[PDB]
Amino acid sequence: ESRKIMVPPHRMTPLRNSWTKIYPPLVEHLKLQVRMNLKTKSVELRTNPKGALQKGADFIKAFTLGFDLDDSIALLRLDDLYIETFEVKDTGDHLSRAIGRIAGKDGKTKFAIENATRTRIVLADSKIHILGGFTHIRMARESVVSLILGSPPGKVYGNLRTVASRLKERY
Amino acid sequence: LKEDIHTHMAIFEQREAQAQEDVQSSIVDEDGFTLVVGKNTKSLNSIRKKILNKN
Amino acid sequence: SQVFGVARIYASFNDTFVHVTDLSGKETIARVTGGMKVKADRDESSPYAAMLAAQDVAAKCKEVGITAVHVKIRATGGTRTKTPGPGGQAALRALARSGLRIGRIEDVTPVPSDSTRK
Amino acid sequence: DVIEEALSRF
Amino acid sequence: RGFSSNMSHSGSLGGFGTFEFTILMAALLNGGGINSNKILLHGFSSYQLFKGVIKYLATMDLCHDGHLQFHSNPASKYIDEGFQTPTLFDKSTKVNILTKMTVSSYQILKEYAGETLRMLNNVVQDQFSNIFLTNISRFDNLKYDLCYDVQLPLGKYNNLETSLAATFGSMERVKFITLENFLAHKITNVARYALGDRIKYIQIEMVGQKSDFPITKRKVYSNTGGNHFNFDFVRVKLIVNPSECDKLVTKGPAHSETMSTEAAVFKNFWGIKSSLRRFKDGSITHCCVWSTSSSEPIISSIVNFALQKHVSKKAQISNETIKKFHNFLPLPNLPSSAKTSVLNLSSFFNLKKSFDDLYKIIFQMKLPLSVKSILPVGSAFRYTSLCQPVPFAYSDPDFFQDVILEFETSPKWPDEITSLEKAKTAFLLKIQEELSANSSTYRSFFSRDESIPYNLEIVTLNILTPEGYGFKFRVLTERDEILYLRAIANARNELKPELEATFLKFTAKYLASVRHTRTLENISHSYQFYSPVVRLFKRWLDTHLLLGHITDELAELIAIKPFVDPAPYFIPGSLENGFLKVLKFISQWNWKDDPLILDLVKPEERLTLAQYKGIQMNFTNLRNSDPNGTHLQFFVASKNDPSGILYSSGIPLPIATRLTALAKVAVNLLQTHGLNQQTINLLFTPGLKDYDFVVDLRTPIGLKSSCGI
Amino acid sequence: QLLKIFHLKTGKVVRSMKISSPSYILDADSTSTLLAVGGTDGSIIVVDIENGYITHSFKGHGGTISSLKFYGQLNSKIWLLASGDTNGMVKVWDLVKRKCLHTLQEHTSAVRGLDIIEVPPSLNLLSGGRDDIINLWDFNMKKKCKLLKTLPVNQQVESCGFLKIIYTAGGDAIFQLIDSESGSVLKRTNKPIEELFIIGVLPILSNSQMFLVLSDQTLQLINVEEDLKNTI
Amino acid sequence: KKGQKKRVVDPFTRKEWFDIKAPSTFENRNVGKTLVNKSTGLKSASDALKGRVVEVCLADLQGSEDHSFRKIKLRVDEVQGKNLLTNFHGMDFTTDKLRSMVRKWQTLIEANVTVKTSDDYVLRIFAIAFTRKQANQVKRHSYAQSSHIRAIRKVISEILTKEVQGSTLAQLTSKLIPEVINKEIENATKDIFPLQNIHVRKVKLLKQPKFDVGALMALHGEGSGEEKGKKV
RNA sequence: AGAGGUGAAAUUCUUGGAUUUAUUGAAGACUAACUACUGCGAAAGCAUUUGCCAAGGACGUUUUCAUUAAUCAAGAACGUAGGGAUCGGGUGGUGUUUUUUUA
Repeated sequence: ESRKIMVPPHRMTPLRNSWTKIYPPLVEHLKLQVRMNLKTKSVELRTNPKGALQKGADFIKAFTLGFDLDDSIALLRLDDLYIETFEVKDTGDHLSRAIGRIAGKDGKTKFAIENATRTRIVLADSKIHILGGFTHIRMARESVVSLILGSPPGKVYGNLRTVASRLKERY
Repeated sequence: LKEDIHTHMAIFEQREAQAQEDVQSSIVDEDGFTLVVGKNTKSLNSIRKKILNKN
Repeated sequence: SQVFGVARIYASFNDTFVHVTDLSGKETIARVTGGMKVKADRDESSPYAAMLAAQDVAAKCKEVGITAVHVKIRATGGTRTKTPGPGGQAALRALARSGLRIGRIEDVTPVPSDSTRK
Repeated sequence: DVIEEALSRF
Repeated sequence: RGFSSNMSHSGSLGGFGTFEFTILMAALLNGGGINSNKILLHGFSSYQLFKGVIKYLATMDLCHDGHLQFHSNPASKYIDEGFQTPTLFDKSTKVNILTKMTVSSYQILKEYAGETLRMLNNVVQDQFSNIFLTNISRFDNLKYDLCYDVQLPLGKYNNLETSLAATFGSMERVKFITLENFLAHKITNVARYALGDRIKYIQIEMVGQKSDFPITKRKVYSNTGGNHFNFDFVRVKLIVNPSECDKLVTKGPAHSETMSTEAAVFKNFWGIKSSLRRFKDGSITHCCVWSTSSSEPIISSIVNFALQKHVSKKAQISNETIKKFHNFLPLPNLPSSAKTSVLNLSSFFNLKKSFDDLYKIIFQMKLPLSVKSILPVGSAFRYTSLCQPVPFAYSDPDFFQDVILEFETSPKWPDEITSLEKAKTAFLLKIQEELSANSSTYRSFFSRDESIPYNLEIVTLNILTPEGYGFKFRVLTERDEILYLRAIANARNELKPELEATFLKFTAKYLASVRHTRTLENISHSYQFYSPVVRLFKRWLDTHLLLGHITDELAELIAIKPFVDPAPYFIPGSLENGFLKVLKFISQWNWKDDPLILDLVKPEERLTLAQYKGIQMNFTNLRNSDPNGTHLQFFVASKNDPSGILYSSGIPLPIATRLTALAKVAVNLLQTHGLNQQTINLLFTPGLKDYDFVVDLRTPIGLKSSCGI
Repeated sequence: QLLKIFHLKTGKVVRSMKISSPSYILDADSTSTLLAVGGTDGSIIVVDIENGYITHSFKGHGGTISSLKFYGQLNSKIWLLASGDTNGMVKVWDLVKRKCLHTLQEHTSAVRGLDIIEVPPSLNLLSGGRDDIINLWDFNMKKKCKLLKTLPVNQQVESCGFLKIIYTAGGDAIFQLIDSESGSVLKRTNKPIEELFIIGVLPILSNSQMFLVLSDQTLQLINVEEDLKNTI
Repeated sequence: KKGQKKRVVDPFTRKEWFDIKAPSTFENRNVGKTLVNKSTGLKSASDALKGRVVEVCLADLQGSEDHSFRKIKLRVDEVQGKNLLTNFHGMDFTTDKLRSMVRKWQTLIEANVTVKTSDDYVLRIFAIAFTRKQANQVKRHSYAQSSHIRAIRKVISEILTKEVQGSTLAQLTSKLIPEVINKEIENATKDIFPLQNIHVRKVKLLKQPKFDVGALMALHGEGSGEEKGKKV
C-alpha cells in the first residue's frame, strides 16, 4: 500500500529546511519507500518489498499541520497520541479579539493550556491544531471553546488548574 | 477508394462552388432584367425546378 | 470500495438536524439534532453544537458501517430565509474531518417558484 | 491527410 | 369450443351443454344479482342476451367462491362459497345442475367466457367468424398447447394391485363410478398439485372411451389395449403459462422446525427427490431441481414423475413431437447447450454486450461531425436469426448484423445521391481509420451493398469484434429521404414506379426497419415463444425453399400474426402449438378479400377505428387497382406501416401460391394422418417436386462446426 | 484506541494502542497473553498482553469484521485464528506460520459465534450467523470439507457449541441445544413475552455453567452441565 | 419527557443489507447498498421495499466528471438474490447548474412536453435554452424578439416529442446520457437564434405499463436461482 | 427525546413516534431566478405554456374620403439646444453566424 500527502506552500520551505532530518530518521528505521512529488505538491510513501505506513503518514501529516520535529519524533515514539484540527466559526469581533483571548499575550494562555493538559497545540490565523492524549484533547478543546465562547481568563485559569490536577494526577 | 472518393469530392466541391458562384454573382438578361435569387441558393437548375414545381 | 449514505443536513435557524439516511433515503440512521448537544434554548443552533452533533452522528454511522457520505444541505427554504444557517458548514466540515469520506456536495433548499405571500 | 481533405466542408 | 353435455367426470372435454345454457339464461331472467338485480331482460335480443350471459359467467365464479342459487317454485341470488366443483344450486329440486363436468372443465369454460368476452366487447373490428364460424375442436394440439398420452397396461382388475400404485377402496369406489373415474380424478388432482403455478390449465381426457355396447352384450366387453375398461389411453392435454415452463425449481413451503402438514404432503408427494435448500436470499425452502434439457421441456419430466410415482409404477408416457422438432431446431456450440433451454437468450445477450462495448468505444471518440445515434436493426437484435448466435460463426450469411448510425443534422452535405453516399463512405473511412488507430483489437473492412437498387456507390463498414462478432454499419442522413422524394418528383413519367420501388426498399431497409425491430423486440419479452416459433418457421421456409424471394421481416410478421391476434385460441405456450397455429392460419388465409392488420401491442398505442378504417381503405383501393394479385400478393399492415405494401413487395405469384398451397397441404396432412415422427419428417421434406430443375451443390468444405451449430 | 488494564491495584493502562478502525470484537485465547482485535475494516491485529505490542498484522480481509475466535489450550502447538467476516466469508488464520489456511464463502449474513475443536488431527469448526445456518466444516490442515448445518428457527447471535456433544444456539431470547448429526432441539428455554434477545453466551468454568446476556441489560445463569443430564 | 420511553430496540441486528444494480444503459451498474429489515413473516421485507427510489449522480454512474451534474433517479421494482435490479425513474439537474446558468442580460426559453413513448411510459420532459450573445455583437442585451420565442419553443417541443414517441426507454436513456438531443436542438435552431447551452434538465415519469420481469431482466442480463448444497 | 416559537423566558405540541427522512395523493393560491432606469395600457394596473376571440399602437403605402379638426361646460365609461444609448418598424450596405428543390 501507498499514501500521498498534500503539502501547502506555507510549510514547504521549512520542509526543505528539515528535509535532511526526516527521511534519515525514517527510511533506515521505518522504511517506507519515499518520493516527494513537487510537480503536484504531495509526498509519496509506498510500502516495502522487504503497519508502519500509518505511522509515517501521520508523521508527515503532523509536520504539514505545522508541529515541531521534536513533536513529530514524539509521534514516532509514543504511538498513542492523536492529531486534531478545528476552526473557530463561532470577522473582527468574533475573530481578532477571540484569537487574542486564545493567545493571551506572547502565547502565555496557549502556554498555560499546553503545560496544563500535556498536549501540544499550534494555530494559524483561524485554525487550531491540537495533538496529544485523547482525553487531554477533549479537555483542552473544552477550555478553548469556553474562552472563545466568552469567559474571564481568571475563571478559565481556575478550570485549567482543575484539569491540570486531574490529568497529571492519577485516576 | 480513399483516393477515389478523394478525387470525387475534389471535383464535386469544385463544380459545386463554381455553380453557386455562377448563380449569385450577377444575372442580367439580354435586356435589363436582374434575376431575383435567394440568399443561400445554389443552382440555376434548382431555381428552375422549383419554379416548375410552383406551376 | 466504500459504502455511501446521504447526509440530509437541515441547517435551519434555531436548530440543526443531521441524520445520515440510507442511499435510497428511506431507512434513517442515527438522527441527532443541534438541540440535544447543549441545553440552554439559545445556543442550540451554534456551529460548535452542530459540529459535535455531527461528531457523534459520524460515530454511530461508522458503527453501522457506512464509510462515506453524499451530503445534501438544506436551508429552511420555501417562503423563508433561503440561506443555510450557521451550523451547516460547521457540521459538514466536522463530518469531513472526523474520518468520513465526502462526495457530491449538494444544496437541496426548496425554491418556492412563486409561493404564496399574497 | 487524404481523409481530412475528404472530410473538409463539415 | 367442444363443450357438449355428456360428462367431464369420465375424462372428456365437455359436460356443459345447451339446456344448461337455457337454464342459466332463464335463471338470470328473474335476477342474477346478490340483491337479485335483473341480469337479463328480453328488451334486448339474443346478441345482448348472449353478451350478458358471458359477462355473468366470466365475472361470477361458480367453482370455488360463490355460485348461483335459484329455485323453480322465486328469486335467484349469488351465494358466497364454492364446493370445489362447478356448482349452481336449485333449491326447489335441491340439485347441482353443473355437476356433470369437473373443476378443470369449468375452469377452462370460464376462461373461454373471459376470452370471447374480451374479443366480443371491443368496438374496433368485426370478428364474428373468428368467434363462431371456426370449429376450434377439430384438432387437439391446436385448441390445446401440448399433449401427453399415458399408456397404462394394467392387465386386469385383479392385476391392479401390482400394476398400478393408486388407491383401491370402498371410499373411492363409493364416489367414483369405475376405474377410469378414480384414475381420472386422481390424475387431475396430482397434475394440479404437481404443476400449480406452472401451467395455465390442465384437461384430462381418456381416449378409446366409447358409450357404445351392443344388444347381445352385458357391458363394454372390449380389450382396450392391456385392460378391459372403457378407455384406451389417457390424453393429458396442457395449456401452459409460458413464463414458467423452463424454470428449473418449483417451490414448496419454507422450513419451520415443527414440520407442518403442507411440508409433510410436499415431501410425501415428492419423495426422495425434493429437499429443502438455501438460496441467495438465504431462505430455507422446499424445492426440487429440474435438470433442464434442450429437446426435453421439464414439464414432461415433472409430469413423468407425477405419473410414474403415484398412479402407476410401470406405465409409460408418449410425447415425441416436442423432441421431434427440437432437434430440427439448430443447437449452437455453447457450454452445456444441450442442458440449456430453448427459452434462454444468452447468445443474443452476449452479442448485445459486445455491441454495447462497441457502442461505448464509438461514442467516446471524436469525429468532425458527431454521432446523433446508432441503432442496431439486426435480426439477432430482434431474436430471429437461425443460428443462435455463437461467436466467430462466419458461415451464417446473417452473421454480420446491421446497425444504422446517423450523425447530427448538419446542413453541410453534398447534393446529388452518389456524392452523399460517397460522403457517408468518407465518414466510414474516418471511423475505421481511428478504430484501427486506437483500438486495434477490433478489426474491420469495407463491403459494397446492393440491396438498394441503382445506387452504385453505397458501402457498409463491417467490423470484427474480439468478443467474436461482426457488425455492419450503414450511415443514415436526414438528406437521403428528401433526395429520393425529389428524384421521384423529377423522374420521367413512365419511370415512376420503379424508382418508387427503390424508395420502398429504402424505407424498408433504413427507416421503418428501426421501429419494426424496436416494437417486436419490445414485445418478444411478453410473448416468450416468439423466437423459437420464428426460428422453426424460418428453417421450415428454407427447407421448402422460399427465402430467396420472401424477406425475413415478412416471415417475422406472418409469425407474429398468431400471437398479437390469437383469437379464438390461446397465446401459444409451446412451440408446436405456435407453429401449427401459424400454418393453420395461413392455410385459412386468403388474399383477394383478406388484408392482414395486426397491432404489436402488449396483452390485456393500439390501433383505433380511424386508423383501422384508413388501413382497410387503402387496402381496398390498392387491390381494386390490383385485380387479383398479379404482382402484389400479401398485405401485412401494422401500426408502424399503414401502407402495408412495404414487405410484401417483390415476391412472385408462384412463390406466394406455393406457400399457401403448402400450408393447405400441411393442414390436410394434420387433419388426415395425425402427428407422428414420419408426419413431422414429411412436414420437413423438401417437396422438391422436380419442377424443371435440380442442381446439387457442395462447396469444398463442411461448415457446421464453422457456423457453430 | 485500545487499552489494556492490569486488573490489580495498578489498573494503569499497561499499553494503549491506536488502531486503524473502531472495533466491536476482541477475542482472547483459552489461556491469557493472546488477544485479537477486529475493526470496522477488515484488519485483524493480534497483540501480546504481557508487554503490549502488535504481534500479527493480518490485513487482507474483505469487509467489516464480525466475531472471530482463537484456538489453543494450555501449552498447545497449533495456535490458530478464525476471522469470520460480515459479507459471509471466514478466512482461518494461523500465527505460527503467519499465514492463512482456508477461505470459506458459504454464509450470506454476518458470521457470528464461531468456534473450533478437534477429536483424534480433525479440527472441525462451527460457524453461525444472522441467518439460520449453523455450518460446521471439517477443516483439516491442508484439505477441506463441510458437515451438516441443522437449520434453526432463530437469529443466531454469538453461539458456540462443542459441549459434552451438544451445540448452543442463542440470539432470539431463546437458547437451543441442537444435537450432533441430527436436528432436534431438546433444550429450548422459555422465550419471554418481550422481543429483546440474547447478545452473548458466556462459558463459566470450562463450559460447565453458562451466562446469557439480554438486551435489557440482564444476565442469567443456566447450568448446562446439569441440564445436559436432565425437561425443558 | 414525562412518558415512558421503551428503552431498547437495538435496530441494526435485525436490519439487512441489499445492494442495487443499475440497468446496462450505463456501465458502472453497481451503485450502492441499502438497509431494509429482517425478511420475516407478517411483513415480507423482501417485498416491502420494491418501489423505492434512489438518487445517484451521473458522474458516479459513468466514471467521467464532465457531467458532474444531472442526478438521476432509479427505482427498485424487483428482488433477485439480494441484488436489486433497478430501472429508470427520472432525471434532474442539480440546483448548482441551473443557478450557475441563469444570469441576466439574456433571456431563457422553457419547454416541456408530456408524451407517451413507444412503450406505455408517459413522461413530461423539460427543456431550457438560453439566448447567446453573438460573436462580434456589441450591444448589451441579446434578448429574444418574443415572437422568436414562440417559434423556438414550437420547434423544440416538436423535436423532443419526435425523440420520444419512438425510441423506447432504453434508447431514450441511451440518447440523453451523451447529451445528443441538446446538440440536435442547437443544430436545428441555430437558424433563429444562436442559443448558448441548451439542456433538458428534467425527465418525469407519470405512468408505467406493468412489471414485465422478462424485459426487466433483459435490461440487465441473465441469471437464475439454482440449488444449494444442503447436507441434512 | 426532543421540536415549533422567544429578546430571553413563558407558551405550544412530542413516547398515541412529533420535528426531520422517503414515496405518493388532494386542495386552492401564485407565477420566483430570467426582470432591465426595458415593454404595454386612458388611468388604476399589467409577467407559466398553448389555442381562440376581438381590440390597439407605431411603421410601410404613388390606396380612398375631403375639414370631417381642436377644447371643456352639461353628461357618460372605468378606479433653451446638443449628444450617447435602448425599444418597435422601415431602407440600404456587405462580412460572419446562417444554409442547400419541402413551406
